[PDB]
Amino acid sequence: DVFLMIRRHKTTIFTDAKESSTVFELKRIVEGILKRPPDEQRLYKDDQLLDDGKTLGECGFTSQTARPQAPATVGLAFRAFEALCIEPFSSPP
Amino acid sequence: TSLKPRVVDFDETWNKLLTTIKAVVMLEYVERATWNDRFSDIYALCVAYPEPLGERLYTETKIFLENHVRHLHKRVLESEEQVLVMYHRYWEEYSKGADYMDCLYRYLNTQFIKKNPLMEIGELALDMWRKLMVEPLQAILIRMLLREIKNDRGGEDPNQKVIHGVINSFVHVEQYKKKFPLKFYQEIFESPFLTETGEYYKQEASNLLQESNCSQYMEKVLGRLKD
Amino acid sequence: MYVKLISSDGHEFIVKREHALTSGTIKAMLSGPGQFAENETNEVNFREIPSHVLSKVCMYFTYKVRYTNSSTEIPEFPIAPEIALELLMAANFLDC
Amino acid sequence: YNLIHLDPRTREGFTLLHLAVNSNTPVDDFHTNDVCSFPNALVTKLLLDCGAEVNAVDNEGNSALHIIVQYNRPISDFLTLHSIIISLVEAGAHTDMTNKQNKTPLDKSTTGVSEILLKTQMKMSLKCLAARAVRANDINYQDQIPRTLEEFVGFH
Amino acid sequence: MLIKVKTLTGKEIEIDIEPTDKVERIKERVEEKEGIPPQQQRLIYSGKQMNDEKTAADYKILGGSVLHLVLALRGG
Repeated sequence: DVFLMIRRHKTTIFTDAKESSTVFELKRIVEGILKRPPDEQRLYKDDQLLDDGKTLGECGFTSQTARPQAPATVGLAFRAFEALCIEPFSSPP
Repeated sequence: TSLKPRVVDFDETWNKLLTTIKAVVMLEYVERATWNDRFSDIYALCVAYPEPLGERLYTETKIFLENHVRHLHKRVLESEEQVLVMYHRYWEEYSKGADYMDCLYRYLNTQFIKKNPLMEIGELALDMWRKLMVEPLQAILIRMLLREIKNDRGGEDPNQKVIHGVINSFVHVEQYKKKFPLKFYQEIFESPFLTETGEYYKQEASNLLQESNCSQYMEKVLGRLKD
Repeated sequence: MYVKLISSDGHEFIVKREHALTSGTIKAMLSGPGQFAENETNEVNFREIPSHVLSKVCMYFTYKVRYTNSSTEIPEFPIAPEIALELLMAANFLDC
Repeated sequence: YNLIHLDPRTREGFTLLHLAVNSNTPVDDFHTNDVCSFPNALVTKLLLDCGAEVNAVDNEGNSALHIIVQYNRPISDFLTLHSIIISLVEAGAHTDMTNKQNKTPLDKSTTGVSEILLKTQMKMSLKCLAARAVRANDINYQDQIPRTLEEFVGFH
Repeated sequence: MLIKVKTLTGKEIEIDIEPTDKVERIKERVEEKEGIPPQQQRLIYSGKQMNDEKTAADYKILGGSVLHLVLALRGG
């Protein structure tokens, strides 16, 4: 039901899920593509932090804003806790 | 840079593209970064400012393919007795290479070939394979294919992979002609093989008429049919 | 599986293979020589195109996957006016 | 095929395809209109089997798709309206092209059946929406995009 | 309420659904006597196509009529 892009630093992973889906499923998804243990990354609502017990659709990630044409920019930060470092896109004309 | 048209000289980029594609058509190893950058190279050349050299690149690719297939034809001619193994081995290097080249020239077909009377690279690479490798070197191929399958019929078990590839390397040539794609294989191999099989079983049945009576004739014919 | 894309200035992008094969030149890029024995990254280098247009084309991929062959209202895809010129050239490069 | 490759166009810019898809084309009354009815899908299909340029434009800027949707009888002869359209989009009929008068074929429908048939035959593409956005906002594309992209912009 | 909806060759469709029924299940029986699966035929009610439930009373509650359905694929 939700369509959001996982933006961490250099990489940006586009993903679809459901409101009933939980944060733990997103962590499992990002583990198999980025190879980081779940305690090493923390998901961000803009700059607000989240947890794992809450579902994906619980923390303001609704279908009317996480549409595929305008996906939500959820931020991640990998440990080595490192801060949320996301560089901006290249300058449009 | 970018997708904006620019003025670029065709010579050295075409030579480097030749270096890539010669390894491409020989089933060699190329770099993925090299392979991916060749997409951008073909795109930039096809809309190179101010004159699209897609016609020029098309002609140069035709020249390269003709030269390569003619050199391979000359090489196969040297293996006069074992050209079936040579043709089968070099076809495998070429057919997958032909499809890889077809995918490589995807922008050329979508923008230039179909939007301007012209033949796409994948069809043309097969077309260069028939008019310069198959049709000229045809009589020896068909006669020794008939000889090999006759040997298989009698007592031998030759290389099934080689014959199967070469025979399918006829239908695989005309896969791009929607109207009667089987037409080339319908006559080049089919009719002489039809006649040879008919004559061989005619003489076989003539032999078995007196070899055994009408009782064992049924079992022998069933066995020959099953084989 | 998931595919990977190199932008002009860093800016890695990871898309599902079925979501990315809709575009033309990506399909041939995945159809290059080599069997890709790893089958988890198979990255492609888009040196020419910028990063924002890559994000926009990934958004288009997601929209096309979601709204394919549907009888719904087909909502308008938002196009930034500045990126529209670059996105048109990208769609010229990225077939369909 | 020879006649098509001798690029026949009328005074309205109509090709043989344009008149084939046109209902307004007169048919001779003397022992002819009893058989030949226009628009006829099969001959148009035969035009597609003969490689007729489906993306041609007339003096009005309309293509064959722009004219076939203007048929005012989708009830009396639905098939002659439907089988042509699927035959129309069979070799590169661009459903999102826009005429000189700046009208989408879906806009020039005046028939729910015709527009829903076009939508079922319509398929989305990023180039279509990008060109429509560029043209709707009037960004200078001349001497900055490939010439085929300029032709596509002119199509939109 | 019998149905006499035409098809690509002017065939017959037996919806056998009253005007109070929904076209989501009315078109299921119409294509059952035709051959198409229910969620595949884009039935056109002589100017409009069904969507969601699409109660048959909305389409003027016509009795039988000539519903020229669209046989487009991949609609499921």
